[PDB]
Amino acid sequence: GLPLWMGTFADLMSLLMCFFVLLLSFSEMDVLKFKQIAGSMKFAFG
Amino acid sequence: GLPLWMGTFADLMSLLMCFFVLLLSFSEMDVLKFKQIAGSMKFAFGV
Amino acid sequence: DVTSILIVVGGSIFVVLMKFTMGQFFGATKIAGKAFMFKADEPEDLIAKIVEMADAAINNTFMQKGIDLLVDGHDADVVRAALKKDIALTDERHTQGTGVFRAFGDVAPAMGMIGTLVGLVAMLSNMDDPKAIGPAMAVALLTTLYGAILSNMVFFPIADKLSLRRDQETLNRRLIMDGVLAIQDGQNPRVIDSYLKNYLNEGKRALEI
Amino acid sequence: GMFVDVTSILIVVGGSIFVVLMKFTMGQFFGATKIAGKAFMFKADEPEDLIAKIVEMADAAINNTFMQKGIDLLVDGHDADVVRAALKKDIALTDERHTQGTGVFRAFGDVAPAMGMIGTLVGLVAMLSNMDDPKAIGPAMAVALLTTLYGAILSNMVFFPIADKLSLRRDQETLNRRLIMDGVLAIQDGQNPRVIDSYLKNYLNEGKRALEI
Amino acid sequence: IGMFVDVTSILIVVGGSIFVVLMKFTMGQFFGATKIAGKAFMFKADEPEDLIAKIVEMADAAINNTFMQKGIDLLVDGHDADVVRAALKKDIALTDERHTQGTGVFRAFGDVAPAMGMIGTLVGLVAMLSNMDDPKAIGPAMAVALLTTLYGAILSNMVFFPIADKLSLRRDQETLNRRLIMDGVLAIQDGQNPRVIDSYLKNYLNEGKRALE
Amino acid sequence: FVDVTSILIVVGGSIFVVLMKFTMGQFFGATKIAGKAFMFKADEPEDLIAKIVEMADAAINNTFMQKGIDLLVDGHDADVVRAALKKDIALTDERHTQGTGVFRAFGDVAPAMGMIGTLVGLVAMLSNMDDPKAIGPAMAVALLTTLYGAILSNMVFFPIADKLSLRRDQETLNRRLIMDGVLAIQDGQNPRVIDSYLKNYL
Amino acid sequence: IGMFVDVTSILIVVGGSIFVVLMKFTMGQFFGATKIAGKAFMFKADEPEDLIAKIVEMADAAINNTFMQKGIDLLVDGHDADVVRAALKKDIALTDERHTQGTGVFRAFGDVAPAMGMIGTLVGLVAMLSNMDDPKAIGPAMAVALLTTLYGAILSNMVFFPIADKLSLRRDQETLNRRLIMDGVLAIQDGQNPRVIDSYLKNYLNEGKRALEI
Ligand SMILES: N=C(NC(=O)c1nc(Cl)c(N)nc1N)Nc1ccccc1
Ligand code: NA
Ligand code: NA
Repeated sequence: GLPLWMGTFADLMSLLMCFFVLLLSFSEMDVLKFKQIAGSMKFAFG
Repeated sequence: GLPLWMGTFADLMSLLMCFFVLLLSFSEMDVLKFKQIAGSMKFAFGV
Repeated sequence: DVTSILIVVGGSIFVVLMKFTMGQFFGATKIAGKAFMFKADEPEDLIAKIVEMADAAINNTFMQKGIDLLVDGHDADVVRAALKKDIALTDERHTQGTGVFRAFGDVAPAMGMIGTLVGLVAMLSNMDDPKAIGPAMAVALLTTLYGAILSNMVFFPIADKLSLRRDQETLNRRLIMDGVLAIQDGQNPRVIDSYLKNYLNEGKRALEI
Repeated sequence: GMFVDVTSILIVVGGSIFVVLMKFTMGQFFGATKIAGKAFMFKADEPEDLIAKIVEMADAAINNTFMQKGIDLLVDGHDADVVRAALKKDIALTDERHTQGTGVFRAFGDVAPAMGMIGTLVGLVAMLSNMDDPKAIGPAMAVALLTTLYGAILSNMVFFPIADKLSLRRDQETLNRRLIMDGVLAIQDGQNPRVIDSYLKNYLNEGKRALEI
Repeated sequence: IGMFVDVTSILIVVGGSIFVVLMKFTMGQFFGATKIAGKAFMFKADEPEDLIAKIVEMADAAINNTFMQKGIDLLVDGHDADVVRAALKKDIALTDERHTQGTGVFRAFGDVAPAMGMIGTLVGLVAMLSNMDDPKAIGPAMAVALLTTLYGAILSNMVFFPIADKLSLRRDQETLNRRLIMDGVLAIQDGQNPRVIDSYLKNYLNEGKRALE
Repeated sequence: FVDVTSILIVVGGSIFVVLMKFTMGQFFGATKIAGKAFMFKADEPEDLIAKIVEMADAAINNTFMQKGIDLLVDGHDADVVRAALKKDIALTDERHTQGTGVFRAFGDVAPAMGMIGTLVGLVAMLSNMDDPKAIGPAMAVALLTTLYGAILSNMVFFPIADKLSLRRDQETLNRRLIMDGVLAIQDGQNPRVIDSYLKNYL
Repeated sequence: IGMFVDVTSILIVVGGSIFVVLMKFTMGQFFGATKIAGKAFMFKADEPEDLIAKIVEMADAAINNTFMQKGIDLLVDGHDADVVRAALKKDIALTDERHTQGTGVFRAFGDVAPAMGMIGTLVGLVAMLSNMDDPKAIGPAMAVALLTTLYGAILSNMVFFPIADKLSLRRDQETLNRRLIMDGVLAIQDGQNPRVIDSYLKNYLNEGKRALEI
């Protein structure tokens, strides 16, 4: 199987995932910065 | 041991965590929505 | 929602068909269905029928087959061979069905994650609105959830149920074989009832007493 | 308020119960519950006290079902083989019941973390979906976190340790029943108390009790 | 830039998997394992019904399959049953070991592929989190991380692990094939009744995964 | 960082679960054997072989060898000494496997309650979550529990389990050497052939 | 490059892995492992065919491999076959045990490297959240945590586990070379023909992991 620290790591990663969606739920994003982020990602992926 | 796919699960959770760190990298604080979140969390968590 | 379960089950089937043919896959589904919409026969009724036939000298298909085989005229070892072959065949079918649903359980979460990664690719490649980024992710992540549910709440439970049904049929058929042997050899009913009462109180049944 | 607590407990405990009921039967789950309750509220009789009662009975020729059954089958069954068969059957049966209660609670402890992970996936799904109603992400995040925490607590502080206590209690019951069977054999052949005590003295430190010495 | 990202992700995953496997396995081993995977995917194993038909045909007679050819040559060459049995059992063991080792190579690929995907996502996320100052860095970095993880998952689950599974299934099929060949050649050497050996070989048709009745 | 409540949570709860698993006397037994496998080096097998040769030439530092000599002095037969030595070796193997089980169990339970403690700290923080600037550091203290479990899981308990496994392997090896030396001594055979026989086992 | 390097992370990973390895291995065994790893990675192992070539060349007459030097030295010394066989078998067993121990040390390193990578990223996330006044600036702080994780992953997957696997491969090759040298030296000591041993010597050339090759 996989080592138990893999489960610890997945648990911690998902816990930070919950934390950061909580943090973003009360934060407002930039508009032009996000549009340019999206453009760079669209260029990068094809 | 652990499920063989747990490796890919930590991969996915780390990708999502870093994506959300990046989304925070240009996010801005809000006070009213913060208070709303805090109050609703207090009510759900039985306080 | 619907496309997510479609992706998980399609990927699971696709990857699993390289281990089990469509014939074996449909056989496994048929075994699971027959174990789920039907009820196993309680060994108490089987013991009652065995003692009734022993004192005398049936709906149950194994019972009818064994009684017919013994009234046709055949050596003890021949009936032993036939009964053992039938019991082992049912055991093998149940073990292979458990294997099919175990393989579906193993493959389902990995395909949920593959669907999630494909969804995230398709989302980051068409990022247009921040307020709609969330639910889009939610749809992609949704696939993963189904994998988990199909891993722990569908395929693995049917694997467990088929294992349990396998033990139930093995116990019932072992009682049937012992009762048929006692019928052929003309044993005293008391000793055979003692053996059946001893056998009914071993294994996972032991907690009920 | 109460909805998030009942939802988290529902996902975790209901999922565990559904999977285990697909694994075990309701009557067998109740039998395992009874075994765990008996193992957690009654202290297993100390083996030294058992040897004391054994030698007292040997010299003469309560408060223990097994030896009372032995002496009841002794006054009636004069042969030792009937008594040996019955006693070994009872010991094996009790070992089976304890092993299967261990199995039930190990199944509960195996499944519960899976339900916690499914719970945090559901919470992520719900609060990534809403992201715009503060009254909608609170319950969702609470459900995620509490399903994970209930999975962890029930797995590692209730069900797994109940399984380990049942395994320990199975070992202790096996030892006590084996000693009582040996004592019944000793009263069957009327062996001297001194030799049977010397034959049993190697049991006070056998297995786990070997760490203390 | 996108083509560079695709090349880099394929390179990380596939090159790392190849390099790590090459330390474990000789290059000849890797080439042979690829050849066996191709042979399993490219030729359909002869059905056991056809082999039972052929076996009964030379059973009442007293040609395509190579192992049939070897068995027939050994039976004509007047070599006793022990020598023929041991030699062809050695041949069966050789094919079993070959299929096992090819399964091992593809299992090793499927184990290392998500490890290299995680190395890739760690690299990509380190690059992105260091370079929040520009898109030209975080675009390709996130693309590298996500695509290297997705390629790890796909190559591990839909290519390498199922190739190992198909190889193991073909190993079981060929073991059944050659055990049928052994039984048939031995029955011919004994010269038993074609009907009895026909039924006894049909008995093997209810083995392993073919319980589809 | 350091934190008293967090290390208290990890250590106290690990001890609590292991106590439901192991008796507390067995806890001392495992800790004492870990200390003895760390701080008291087991003698070289060659030194024991040298002592065997010296004893054979004449007609002691280890307890096993000394007890074997004492058992052979009053002329106990081959079967009884073989049985006693085998029982002693199996007893030592059992004690070492019990200590390894204790420390392995600590290894599994330490990070489990690291996760338990950090989840408890996070639900406490979210239930008393007022200040934005403090959401960061508060959860930091919560992670402090997880980290401790990790350290105890990977740097203390698991390595001690593996050290105990190694010590047990070497102890059974040396005690097999000792039973062979005891048999050779009670045989009275020449040192050379018995030394060759024991060297064949290495 | 500058954004992929930090001295605290490499120090944590290497120090902790070395500590955990030293609680299960000694400094001497670790040094022996490192020497065997270097010797395997720098000096290639001779193809067996060259060994048979040299063996048959020196059989009818009756130098690069030191084991063959030891064999011929003992042959010249005049020792009886039993003692020569015993000494040579002892040397093979010693080399096999040393190679297995080197594999074990590097496997222990590869097992405990990512565990301490997770420990290091836990430390880094602790520091990042303890100095977190605004999620605006968390990029590099999270990056160094991921960096310790990546160091663990790379050292486990591409250094220690490949070294362990290469040492297993080198030990299989060593077993083959040593046993062929044994058979050749025995044939030389007996005094037989060069052709006769070549009939049975090539029967087991592809033994074990080479069985897939054919
Ligand atoms: N995602 C990866 N996956 C694996 O490491 C993995 N996967 C499989 Cl399937 C296996 N057999 N062995 C593995 N080591 N996890 C991870 C690696 C390195 C650091 C952190 C996390
Ligand atoms: Na969690
Ligand atoms: Na949290």
